[PDB]
Amino acid sequence: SRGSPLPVLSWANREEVWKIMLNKEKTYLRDQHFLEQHPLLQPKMRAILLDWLMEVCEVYKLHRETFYLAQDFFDRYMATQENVVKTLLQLIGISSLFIAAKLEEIYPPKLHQFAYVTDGACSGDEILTMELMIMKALKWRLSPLTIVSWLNVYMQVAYLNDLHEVLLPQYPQQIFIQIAELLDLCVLDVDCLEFPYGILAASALYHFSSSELMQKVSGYQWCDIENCVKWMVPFAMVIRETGSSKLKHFRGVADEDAHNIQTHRDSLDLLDKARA
Amino acid sequence: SYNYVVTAQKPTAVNGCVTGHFTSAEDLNLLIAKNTRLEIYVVTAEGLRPVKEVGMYGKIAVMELFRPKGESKDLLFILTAKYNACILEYKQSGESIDIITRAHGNVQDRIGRPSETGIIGIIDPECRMIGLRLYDGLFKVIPLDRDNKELKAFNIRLEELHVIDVKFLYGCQAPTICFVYQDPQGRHVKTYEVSLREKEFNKGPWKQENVEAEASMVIAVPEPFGGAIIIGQESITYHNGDKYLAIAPPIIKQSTIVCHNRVDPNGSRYLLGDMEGRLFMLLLEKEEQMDGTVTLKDLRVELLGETSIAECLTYLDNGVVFVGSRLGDSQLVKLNVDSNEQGSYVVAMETFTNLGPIVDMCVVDLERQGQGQLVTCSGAFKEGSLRIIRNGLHIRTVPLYESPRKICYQEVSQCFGVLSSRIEVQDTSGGTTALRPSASTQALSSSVSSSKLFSSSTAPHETSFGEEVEVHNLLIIDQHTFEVLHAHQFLQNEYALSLVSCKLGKDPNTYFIVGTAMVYPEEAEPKQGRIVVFQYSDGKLQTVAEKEVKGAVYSMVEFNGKLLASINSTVRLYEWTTEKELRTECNHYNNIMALYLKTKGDFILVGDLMRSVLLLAYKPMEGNFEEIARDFNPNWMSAVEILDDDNFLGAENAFNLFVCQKDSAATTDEERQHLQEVGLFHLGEFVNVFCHGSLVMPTQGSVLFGTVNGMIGLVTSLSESWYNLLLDMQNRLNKVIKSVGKIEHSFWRSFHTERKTEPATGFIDGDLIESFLDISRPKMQEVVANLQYDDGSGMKREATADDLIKVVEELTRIHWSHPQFE
Amino acid sequence: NIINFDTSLPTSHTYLGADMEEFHGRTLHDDDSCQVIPVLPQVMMILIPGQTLPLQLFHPQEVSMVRNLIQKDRTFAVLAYSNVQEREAQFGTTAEIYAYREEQDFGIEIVKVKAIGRQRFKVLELRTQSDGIQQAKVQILPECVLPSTMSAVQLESLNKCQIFPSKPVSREDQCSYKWWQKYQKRKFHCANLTSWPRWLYSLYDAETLMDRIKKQLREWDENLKDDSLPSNPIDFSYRVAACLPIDDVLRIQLLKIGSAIQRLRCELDIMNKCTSLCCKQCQETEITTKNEIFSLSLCGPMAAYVNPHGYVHETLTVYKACNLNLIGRPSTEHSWFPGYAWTVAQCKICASHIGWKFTATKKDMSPQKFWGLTRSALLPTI
Amino acid sequence: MENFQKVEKIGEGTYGVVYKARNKLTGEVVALKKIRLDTETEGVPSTAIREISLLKELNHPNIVKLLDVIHTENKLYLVFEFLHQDLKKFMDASALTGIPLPLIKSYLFQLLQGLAFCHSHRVLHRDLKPQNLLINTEGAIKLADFGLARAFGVPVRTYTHEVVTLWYRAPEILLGCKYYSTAVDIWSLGCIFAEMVTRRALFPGDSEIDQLFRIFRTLGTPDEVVWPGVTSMPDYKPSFPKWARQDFSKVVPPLDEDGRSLLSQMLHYDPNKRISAKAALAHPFFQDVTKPVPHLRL
Ligand SMILES: Cc1cc(S(=O)(=O)C2CC3(CCN(CC4CCN(c5ccc6c(c5F)n(C)c(=O)n6[C@@H]5CCC(=O)NC5=O)CC4)CC3)C2)ccc1Nc1ncc2ccc(=O)n(C3CCCC3)c2n1
Ligand SMILES: [Zn+2]
Repeated sequence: SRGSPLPVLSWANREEVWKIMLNKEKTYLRDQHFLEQHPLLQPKMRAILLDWLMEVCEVYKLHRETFYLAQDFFDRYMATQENVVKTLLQLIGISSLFIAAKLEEIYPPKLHQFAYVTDGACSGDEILTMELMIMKALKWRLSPLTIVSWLNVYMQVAYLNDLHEVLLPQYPQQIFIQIAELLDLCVLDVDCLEFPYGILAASALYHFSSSELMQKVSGYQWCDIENCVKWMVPFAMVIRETGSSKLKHFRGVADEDAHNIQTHRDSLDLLDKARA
Repeated sequence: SYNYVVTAQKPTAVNGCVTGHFTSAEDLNLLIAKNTRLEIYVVTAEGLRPVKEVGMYGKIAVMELFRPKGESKDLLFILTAKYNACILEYKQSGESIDIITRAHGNVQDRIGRPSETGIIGIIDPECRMIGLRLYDGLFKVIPLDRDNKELKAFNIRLEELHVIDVKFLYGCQAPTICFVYQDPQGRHVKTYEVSLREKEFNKGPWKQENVEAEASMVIAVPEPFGGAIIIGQESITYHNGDKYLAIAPPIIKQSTIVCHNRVDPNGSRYLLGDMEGRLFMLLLEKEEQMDGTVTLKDLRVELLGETSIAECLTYLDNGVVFVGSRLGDSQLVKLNVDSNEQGSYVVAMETFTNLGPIVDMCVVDLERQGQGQLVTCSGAFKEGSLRIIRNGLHIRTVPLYESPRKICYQEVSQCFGVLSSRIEVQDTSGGTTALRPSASTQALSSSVSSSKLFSSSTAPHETSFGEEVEVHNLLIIDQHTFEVLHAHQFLQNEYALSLVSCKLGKDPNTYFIVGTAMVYPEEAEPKQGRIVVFQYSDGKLQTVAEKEVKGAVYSMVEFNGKLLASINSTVRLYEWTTEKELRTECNHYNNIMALYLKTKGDFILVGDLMRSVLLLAYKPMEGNFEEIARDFNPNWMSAVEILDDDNFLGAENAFNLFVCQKDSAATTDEERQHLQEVGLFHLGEFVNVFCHGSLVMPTQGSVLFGTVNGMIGLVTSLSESWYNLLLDMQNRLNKVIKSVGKIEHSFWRSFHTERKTEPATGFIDGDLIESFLDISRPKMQEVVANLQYDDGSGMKREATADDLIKVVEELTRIHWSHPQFE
Repeated sequence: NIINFDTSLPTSHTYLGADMEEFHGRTLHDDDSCQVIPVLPQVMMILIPGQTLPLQLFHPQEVSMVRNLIQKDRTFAVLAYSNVQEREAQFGTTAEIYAYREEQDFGIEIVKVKAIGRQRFKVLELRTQSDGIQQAKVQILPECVLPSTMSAVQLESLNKCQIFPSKPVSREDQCSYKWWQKYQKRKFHCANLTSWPRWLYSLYDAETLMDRIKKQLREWDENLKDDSLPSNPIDFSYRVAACLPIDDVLRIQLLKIGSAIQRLRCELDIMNKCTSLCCKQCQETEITTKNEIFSLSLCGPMAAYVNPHGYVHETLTVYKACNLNLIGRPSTEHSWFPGYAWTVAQCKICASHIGWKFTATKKDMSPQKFWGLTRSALLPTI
Repeated sequence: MENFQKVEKIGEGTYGVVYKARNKLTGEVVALKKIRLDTETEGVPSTAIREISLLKELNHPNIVKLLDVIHTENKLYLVFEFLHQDLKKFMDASALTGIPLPLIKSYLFQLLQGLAFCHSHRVLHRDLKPQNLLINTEGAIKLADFGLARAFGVPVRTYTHEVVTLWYRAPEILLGCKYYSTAVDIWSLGCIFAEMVTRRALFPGDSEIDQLFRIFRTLGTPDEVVWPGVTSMPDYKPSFPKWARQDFSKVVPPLDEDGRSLLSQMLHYDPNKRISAKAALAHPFFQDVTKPVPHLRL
């Protein structure tokens, strides 16, 4: 069981923060069979849309949290709909990101920029409409614990020196980008939704770490993540064979924050090898 | 105010000229319109013979001759500026000549604003119609049918709102107009066809052609060439539909070609002139001679010589050219074939006097032989001069070759102080170089102002090579030999504006006081100027006192032994102290810019261009100026003048003159503060300078004015009885005298402005009253039939048509006598 | 500095509400025609033609009169009361409603209206209606358009080169000091026939005065292009007139200027003669000068706004003000400039309410602070 | 939206307009916040989405309850629960005799519970001003206007720089600190606690430098001994005047020793050692807490 990964806290007490995080993980239900309600759709174009959103984030230097918020919004909005065509999909995707933008980063890109990214397929009025019906369909429950937020938590609990200090970032910047690169590669395929987001981040952390660092950092045990690790094998592998990238630099962003920005290089090329 | 206005000199500036067979079917005639007088000459080998001169109730704006089919002579079309048109025919019955009005009408539109480019009138070559461009956006056609005796006309919509020029083309079955216009992306030339039976515009025989950005003259080339010639700043082009031929000679680059004429009926060569007053010949050589057609081959142009700045040109056959000028004397010159006396092919062989733009005159008299001499500053640029008018009419011209602005007379020194302006060009090496030797550069003695109080040293802005600068001088001209005895040049960028010659305070010396304004191209309003006091003693011109002021000294005048000057918008009274210095004594501040400023007794009358006229008084034992009255309505004002203590007379837009009264009633301290207008009149001339003095000796007072068109006029004041008598006579003469064009006198003299029009009141036309002696006895007997002359006591009713002769003849000898044309 | 405020909101008057009707109608009147027009009794504004006037009406007869004047015409007479504030109105302006809205909500009538001035009149009589309503019987003053100063004296042979090619792009080298120098030398060539120089006639030229005014209008909130400031000198003069911070007696005299030429000359007169805006009833403090004046709306530095209690304020926007203390704390309620919060400002000596200090409240807003000074407490000076 | 009937305008928060309306069904008074999306170019404003999202996850006795959200074309309505007043108007109405010390105790004790609830949920209110603390006749004070709130991450990253009203802005935020956290809200509560006792604003500055200088004058000029890293803060200059820790016995007279200690902890310069809401709830000052009923005419 998740005993108590997080240390003793000053601004609050550790037990309450932890059970609140776990109850937030419990409250936001996600279904890996949300595509069966739409017979026209297939996992491949979901992966394509997520990759396109990754590229959009990379163009505008949007944070990884924004992308994963959009991913959760999409995966929870499709599960409450029925029989949507692929033509609408792009709009929905951008709308999710658009909403996610207003939620996370300080200076959102304007609506006309988001419309221009769609290359005329989607207009600003259409984006506002779809964002509004998205906010209805999720019952305004727009604060989930994403896959990357869990990774931030795990990374901080990994590297702690003077106790406490869980709010000031202190961890290497290359392990984090490697683990996130594995996580977005695992995010394109649908069945990743089967496992909890915290378990996803923990297993992806293990695939670039040891079996004890994971347990000390995540509070989890081997049995609950055996399936996650066994399923992730291909991903970690294809990534290990390809070779991890480097922490690239961005204009107008401090050198201590570049690891918190989405970096899309190539995913679909690796997914087909993964699914083979 | 019961005034009386007459003309002591007819206008001399010619505004239009035309040649054609007017008098008879074979003799050649020259018709010249100046302002309101049309002069008809028969041109002969000896020169010009003045066969006739008529006067019209209107300003001739457009005039051409045209011979419709089935006519023996040429008919004349005249449109005056009040927008009434008339078709006239010359006839002679043994020994009497009169101008029949074949047709007449009014052409103006109820709603419409006059075009900026101005009235354009053209006549179908073969005479199927008359085209008029009067208002923007519409072109109005008068069909020249034999039944259109009322000149009914209809307007065709013009899509182009900015039409530069328009002409009627030659050799077209349906009438065609070729016009150059401007649209907000260029300047184009295009043609239209006029359809009368259906009254619209059809597509022309050419294509919309993009033309030079400064194209401003379209001329229609006759057969066998056809087409049109476009003349602009850079090049001369010829368009004939498909055929295009342009040349850009460097000889016409100096000045802008403004006037043109066709000297050959075939159209093989033309005559043209520019602003600077030089004459070119534009040669068109056929040299093609195809199987059955003749076309142009080249369009060369050549220099011919120099003439007076020309407003109109005409060719009078056998080498002779008449050059009509508005800035100088008109000329009648001869173009030799191979003269090349020094490079010029023109020689002047007759000059016609032209009083021109009288900008300022003075009346000089000491002995009373004719008790009058009118010295007027006339002309501009190369032909600026001063004209001395005497009655013995002798007009003596003293050329200055520079523009004269102000003139004033000093009796003790026997000299004239004349403000003059000279145009100079900026040299590459740095400095001003002159165009021609003027009176300022050829004076017996010369001086340059050495004032150092104007250090300035604030953005001198060294101009560019080729820039035009204006230097200002004061000239001391003798009054017997009229020789420039001294020229004093003012500082750089100094515009001299005012000039008075008067005594100041308790010293016995008389001075030349001039006011100046330092003008810079960036500063819209001057913020510094001088008041300079000169003395002309035994040959020299010494500066006695100089005074800084913070603005332009537009006008100033001697006032009870002091000076009072207008500095921008303040009126300042200076007292000439004992130690040869000018010290300020009084100040007043107005909401208007004191441009015009005239004093009488203790009253001062100030005004600006906007007709807002203010009237102040000087209170001796309080030490300032008190505002008595002021009437302010927006209109352009050209000159003002104070007739008496109550009546003030001025000149305003649309060539009008007005008199405003003061006081009367005086109900509640606001009636007396209101300067209520009393009299209006339509002079028809832009009066420029307005002074006192009598030029020859029931009318009390004599105030004479000089106008732009060269006219000199005299306004006096009558009484109640005589104003009523002559106003009754004026209406009785209007029913016996028939004008040229059937123009009503009341309509012609009605106060006019393009916002309002009212009948003339308080003014009596001296010309119409003096035309009483030119009427016949049986016609004279109808004017005076049921009158009541009245003199001793009884009305004696009849007046016998011999008593009014005495009255009018006595009124006649208050001015000069007009010489007979012939 | 830079201003990414989208200056259209102050002209939109969004603080007045959402569901506002937007009459597209227009109406005029014959010149020197005697008309009978209703009057609003509580507005003390001196309305200039072309100005937007927002009003909030509470009083029952006022609701009734606006309600019944909406259909038959849409004009009411804003009288320009003289220094004697009670009655004694000699001249005024006609205002036509272009936006009207009625909300019975909260159990109070309140009529929210936006009007704009069209004409000017002289009032020859002032009758009183049956229910505390003033009816002004008025005569419409004329808009006297004046022809060019060379339209009388002009050589008809030179009247063909009197159009000029075009505008020289927009504010380039050898394009402002050179084009106008050749425009003055070609439009006033016949000035040599008269007794005055060219530079005198330039002082009375509508185009030249409009350009000279625009030269200063650019210093206040640099202009995008000539989209604003209509080419017609009458409209341009009326628009510039609404921006001058001069007091009421000067505004009356400016509103009596009939010609556009004299109006532009007077506006250009009080544009550099004025040096400092000072406390009105206090008369000692130096509040601001010209240099800190800038426009936050298309209407110009000054515009008319309305507080929740119906009073109309002419608020001039300035960058910096002194001798003022703030009372209270910033509030964003009913703010005239959206995205800013106001704090009441009073002068240091006499504690007279002079204006407000607006501060930024949202994210990424360029002018972090400015001052809106009401015109009723400002006295321009030397 | 046809069931609610507006009764009166209350005011304007960070966005929208708040009215009072009674539900015609159950006959209860509520407040309605209205947003005009047609004017908002960027659709539903970021503040609206943030506050709505956070307010459905925070359910505490001392946080204003979000009852229901609706959308009627071109208008967004949020239904809140009705509170009879705010702290500011109550303080102004009691500027002569004043709020009893037990009442100030209860108000600060109840604000700390709501703040600890928000901080346990990783929520930064960042708008703790007397306008946003609403009180009723039953003696309960609640937090409102979550428009400027943000859910801070673990670890935190850089957020919006200039936040909170100027009079309640923490010194690290004024000094341009890279990372800020929960402590800012605590500071505001201190700035409000001292405001409940001295009855005027503790730091009434009309500019950033002013505010900072007033904070220094009241609490002394910080050094590396009391606040590690001031000399390295982006907006710190060596030219700051040296003032010396004005005694709290004069700054905040009418309160006793334990209150002075608690307020000094609430106004500590360094965020790291500034008192947390939970460890403030353990203070001896909250040993005899009660729930008195304010009498609030008007
Ligand atoms: C029941 C309850 C009562 C009070 S209360 O009474 O404390 C409060 C009422 C109050 C709000 C403020 N006005 C004071 C007036 C002062 C004058 N004025 C004003 C404005 C502009 C003026 C001006 C003015 F005069 N003039 C003279 C000008 O010229 N201009 C111009 C304008 C343009 C410009 O740019 N510049 C200018 O200068 C504004 C109104 C009323 C008094 C204080 C508090 C709360 C509640 N209940 C309650 N329940 C539930 C909730 C749930 C959620 C929620 O959010 N809220 C609240 C919403 C807001 C805060 C929280 C809730 N609230
Ligand atoms: Zn004061």
